[PDB]
Amino acid sequence: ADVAGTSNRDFRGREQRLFNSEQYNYNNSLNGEVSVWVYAYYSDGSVLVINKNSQYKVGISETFKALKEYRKGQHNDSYDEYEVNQSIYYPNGGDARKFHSNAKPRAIQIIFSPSVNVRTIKMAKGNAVSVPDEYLQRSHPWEATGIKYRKIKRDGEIVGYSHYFELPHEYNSISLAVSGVHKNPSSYNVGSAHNVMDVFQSCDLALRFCNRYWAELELVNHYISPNAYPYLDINNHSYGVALSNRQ
Amino acid sequence: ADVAGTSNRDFRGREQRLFNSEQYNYNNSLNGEVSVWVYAYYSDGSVLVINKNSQYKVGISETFKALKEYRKGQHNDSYDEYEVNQSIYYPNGGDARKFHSNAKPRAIQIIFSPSVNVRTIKMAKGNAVSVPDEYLQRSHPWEATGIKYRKIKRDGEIVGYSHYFELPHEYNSISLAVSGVHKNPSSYNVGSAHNVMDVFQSCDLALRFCNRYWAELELVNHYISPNAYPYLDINNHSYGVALSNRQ
Amino acid sequence: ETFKALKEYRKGQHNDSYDEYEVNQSIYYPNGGDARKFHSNAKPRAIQIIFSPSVNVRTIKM
Amino acid sequence: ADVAGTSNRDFRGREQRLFNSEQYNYNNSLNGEVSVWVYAYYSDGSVLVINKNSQYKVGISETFKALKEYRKGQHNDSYDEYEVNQSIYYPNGGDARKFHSNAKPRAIQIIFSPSVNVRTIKMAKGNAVSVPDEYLQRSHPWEATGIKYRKIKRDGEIVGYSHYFELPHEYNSISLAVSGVHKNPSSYNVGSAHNVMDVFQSCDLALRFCNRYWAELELVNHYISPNAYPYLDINNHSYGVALSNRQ
Ligand SMILES: Nc1nc2c(ncn2[C@@H]2O[C@H](COP(=O)(O)OP(=O)(O)OP(=O)(O)O)[C@@H](O)[C@H]2O)c(=O)[nH]1
Ligand SMILES: Nc1nc2c(ncn2[C@@H]2O[C@H](COP(=O)(O)OP(=O)(O)OP(=O)(O)O)[C@@H](O)[C@H]2O)c(=O)[nH]1
Ligand SMILES: Nc1nc2c(ncn2[C@@H]2O[C@H](COP(=O)(O)OP(=O)(O)OP(=O)(O)O)[C@@H](O)[C@H]2O)c(=O)[nH]1
Ligand SMILES: Nc1ncnc2c1ncn2[C@@H]1O[C@H](COP(=O)(O)OP(=O)(O)OP(=O)(O)O)[C@@H](O)[C@H]1O
Ligand SMILES: Nc1ncnc2c1ncn2[C@@H]1O[C@H](COP(=O)(O)OP(=O)(O)OP(=O)(O)O)[C@@H](O)[C@H]1O
Ligand SMILES: Nc1ncnc2c1ncn2[C@@H]1O[C@H](COP(=O)(O)OP(=O)(O)OP(=O)(O)O)[C@@H](O)[C@H]1O
Ligand SMILES: Nc1ccn([C@@H]2O[C@H](COP(=O)(O)OP(=O)(O)OP(=O)(O)O)[C@@H](O)[C@H]2O)c(=O)n1
Ligand SMILES: Nc1ccn([C@@H]2O[C@H](COP(=O)(O)OP(=O)(O)OP(=O)(O)O)[C@@H](O)[C@H]2O)c(=O)n1
Ligand SMILES: Nc1ccn([C@@H]2O[C@H](COP(=O)(O)OP(=O)(O)OP(=O)(O)O)[C@@H](O)[C@H]2O)c(=O)n1
Ligand SMILES: Nc1ccn([C@@H]2O[C@H](COP(=O)(O)OP(=O)(O)OP(=O)(O)O)[C@@H](O)[C@H]2O)c(=O)n1
Ligand SMILES: [Cl-]
Ligand SMILES: [Cl-]
Ligand SMILES: [Cl-]
Ligand SMILES: [Mg+2]
Ligand SMILES: [Mg+2]
Ligand SMILES: [Mg+2]
Ligand SMILES: [Mg+2]
Repeated sequence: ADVAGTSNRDFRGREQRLFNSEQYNYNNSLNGEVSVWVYAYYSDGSVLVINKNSQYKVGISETFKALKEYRKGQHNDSYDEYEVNQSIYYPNGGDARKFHSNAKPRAIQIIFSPSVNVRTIKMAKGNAVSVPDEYLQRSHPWEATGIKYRKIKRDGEIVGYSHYFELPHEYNSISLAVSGVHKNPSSYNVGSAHNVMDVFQSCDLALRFCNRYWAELELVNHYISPNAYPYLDINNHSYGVALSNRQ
Repeated sequence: ADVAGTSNRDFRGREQRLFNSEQYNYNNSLNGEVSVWVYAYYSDGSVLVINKNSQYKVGISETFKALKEYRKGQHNDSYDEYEVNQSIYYPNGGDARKFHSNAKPRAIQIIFSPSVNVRTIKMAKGNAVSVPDEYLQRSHPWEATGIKYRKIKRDGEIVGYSHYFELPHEYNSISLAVSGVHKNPSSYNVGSAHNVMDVFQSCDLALRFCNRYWAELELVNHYISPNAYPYLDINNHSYGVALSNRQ
Repeated sequence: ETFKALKEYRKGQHNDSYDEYEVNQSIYYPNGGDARKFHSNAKPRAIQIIFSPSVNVRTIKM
Repeated sequence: ADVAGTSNRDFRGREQRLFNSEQYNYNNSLNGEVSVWVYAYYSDGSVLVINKNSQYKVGISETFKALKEYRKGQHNDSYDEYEVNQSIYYPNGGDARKFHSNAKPRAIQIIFSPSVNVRTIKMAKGNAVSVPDEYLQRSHPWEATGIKYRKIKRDGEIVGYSHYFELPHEYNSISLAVSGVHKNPSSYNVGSAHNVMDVFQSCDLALRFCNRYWAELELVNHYISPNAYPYLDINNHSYGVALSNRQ
């Protein structure tokens, strides 16, 4: 046989490159996943991730309360935190024993898979009582925020998209939903009558994951990296695996 | 009057047969329910059922964590079980005090009502971090598993469909979503423009039920049987009520 | 060892100690107890008996 | 065939009688069990049974403390009861908050199986510090109490032997060991050199049982009766199953 790495008959090499390219491109086919992640960062360094993975479209929607830090199996000031919520829902509405709940997110990062079409991204960033823009009557139910998404790149390939906003002020008390649609460069509408029931089934088949990791280090090591997910850390370092035409 | 059970003028008998046939056939009309049940069996003999009942289509989606046994009002090693989850999400990722959580399901049974079309059944059986097939990039978001569904029969009538798989190995750690579409032998597409908003409303109107029963006996006696639901027990015994052309 | 002594006991952790009294009553006589579980996960799933190579196997009794 | 219950060819009847006679006589063979039960009766009506079943010989030995009522999974005044014990071991030796512990047995019944030889029965009924007769130096380590054992009879057959003594006074604070030897009408000594190691093995093979039942009713119903054990209740009623030459 020919010697490795020296000729056009390195079939092991050709197959390796195809294996990777096939994965990149499968993800972008209409048969592929589109995935969204919401990372809620807490002052103690821990991070709640909520991930949803589905065909065609995908999204996450959380209440103010659901985005607050919850330490499984530990004390959470659960009564005081009911009282905190009452004062967040209406000023001077509760009887809490703290000015600022350290369970409130300090920041949110939203990441989409590279199979999303960024122009389809929509965000409903509501107030603490789940209203998008001050009052329902004048609320558009979303903002199209794709222009703000940065490309997470590795080796020159787009491995994901990130929108990050800090919530560092006392008044940054939010509810949050986000949504993106899978790339579809074709003129086959996946929600036209021929395939619409499959999109309805995709709503039932969407897989959800949620967990609080103790530190960004741990998220990078045990959540992002093992699963070949895209990420951007606090030091603006990009994580992910470039696959297209790559060995 | 004619004597009962002796002539074609037993109207009480005719009405009884129609009453039953009407129910079988109503369920199969597009006005009818389609229902799915996920049974998660635990080593202590208890069983979590999640049921969803809706028009047109129906499905259930649960995280790894949500399928774990939770004993309401009793101790659940809640801190250790956070640690268990960390080691299930990534090997050697947690600091638990047990090798195997007895809260992990030992088996799953998926049952559909007889109004499902088995060829529409789709399952997303993911890993513990809610990925269908090892990595998102190469994951088809579902498998069409209808061929594996057994018919639950009573008196010769199909009263439901069952797919059962055990999770007896240490590595059987799953997330799970399943979906089926209601029978529609017509060429009226329920999700075409004339009726699509009704299917969107059906997503909001789907009724959910979940509860942990202490034993299969108790599930059969107090969940399955009172509600005329189909079931298949560990001894391969079929439960349900035959209705078509029956008194 | 008794039935009870072979059951799992987690030193320094919770063991459903009251419910497990009730489990034992139903194991000693069917329908004899008032437990909140069908199967106690504290029951052994298997037993291995090992002897040293200095045993005479023909003397083994169980 | 001959008609049942009318002739000497009722083989079903002959076999039934042999089946029963074989059990009575097997128990009395040297291959058979000898069994002892100690019942400790508490003021709340509950009863601790300790049973031991072995070949050749059998016995039970318990400390003062081990004979005290212990309610599994409930509160037992465990600290105060340490203090009670200190005052029982030496007068005015402890700092308890009660004059009389209701955990002290009110009575003891000792029962042997009908395979015991009553003349071999020996009892060490010690004081609270496990001394048989006031001081070790002058203590015989047992008393041969067989003469006091009453026969528990059913249908004229000896189904067991009972010695019962109440402990109704404040000073009845005891330690207790009892022992009996299996019938051996032969001149083959089971502890002579030919079989002595088998008796040593019988010491390891003796099976023990202990449990606190809530009432004498419950002991009769769920302990004594299901297992064909002999008993004598507070109303002097005999329980057991006659087997010799019986259908
Ligand atoms: N400035 C301000 N914003 C409020 C207040 N209450 C709610 N908000 C919301 O805060 C959102 C903007 O959040 P931020 O960007 O963290 O506040 P900012 O004033 O821009 O401060 P910087 O981002 O740090 O420059 C707006 O969309 C408002 O709807 C308030 O009392 N003052
Ligand atoms: N065999 C194996 N399967 C794994 C492992 N990790 C995850 N799995 C998943 O296990 C799934 C199959 O589960 P099982 O059917 O219970 O395993 P099995 O090897 O077929 O064992 P049996 O079903 O009892 O014959 C596969 O789809 C794998 O994706 C692993 O380390 N070994
Ligand atoms: N009488 C008496 N017996 C004691 C005392 N201390 C220990 N004992 C033991 O109590 C045992 C006898 O118990 P009982 O039969 O309940 O006492 P009793 O005086 O015979 O009273 P009755 O049996 O009700 O007639 C004796 O063997 C003594 O060793 C004590 O202070 N007085
Ligand atoms: N919508 C898209 N989805 C996936 N890949 C894309 C998309 N658009 C361009 N690419 C490819 O991704 C790689 C990077 O292109 P891109 O335009 O992001 O890089 P750039 O010009 O260096 O940076 P930027 O546009 O962010 O300033 C190229 O191979 C490009 O063909
Ligand atoms: N998709 C269906 N939905 C409901 N009923 C059906 C369907 N297909 C067939 N039936 C009816 O159900 C009854 C049983 O038919 P079926 O083919 O399941 O039984 P079978 O041939 O004895 O068993 P099997 O096909 O499982 O080997 C018949 O009345 C049949 O007409
Ligand atoms: N040591 C023994 N073991 C077993 N059975 C015996 C023993 N001695 C006698 N028996 C038998 O038990 C039955 C009852 O005999 P037993 O002498 O106990 O009754 P009794 O004379 O009516 O009453 P008691 O001797 O208690 O005043 C008879 O069949 C007798 O042969
Ligand atoms: N504004 C507040 C806050 C707390 N408490 C009291 O604080 C007690 C315990 O604190 P809690 O808020 O419940 O937190 P933890 O018990 O410490 O932690 P967790 O409840 O999450 O286990 C509660 O009984 C509650 O009555 C109160 O009276 N008023
Ligand atoms: N790997 C572990 C597991 C448990 N614990 C400690 O175990 C204590 C109590 O056990 P827990 O896991 O919380 O279970 P339970 O309290 O018995 O039951 P539950 O919390 O569900 O009421 C907790 O305070 C926790 O700190 C720990 O330190 N490390
Ligand atoms: N069949 C049962 C089982 C439990 N309980 C109640 O459950 C409470 C606490 O559960 P327990 O069985 O005692 O287990 P744990 O306290 O969680 O753990 P452990 O007692 O071993 O520390 C007890 O007070 C008991 O009264 C009950 O009433 N009936
Ligand atoms: N003579 C005594 C008796 C009891 N106590 C105190 O009583 C408290 C609780 O009573 P306890 O004797 O321990 O019984 P319970 O806790 O009610 O039941 P248990 O310990 O068996 O669970 C203990 O902390 C112990 O310090 C004491 O100081 N002095
Ligand atoms: Cl495609
Ligand atoms: Cl219809
Ligand atoms: Cl013999
Ligand atoms: Mg706890
Ligand atoms: Mg609290
Ligand atoms: Mg307890
Ligand atoms: Mg105590």
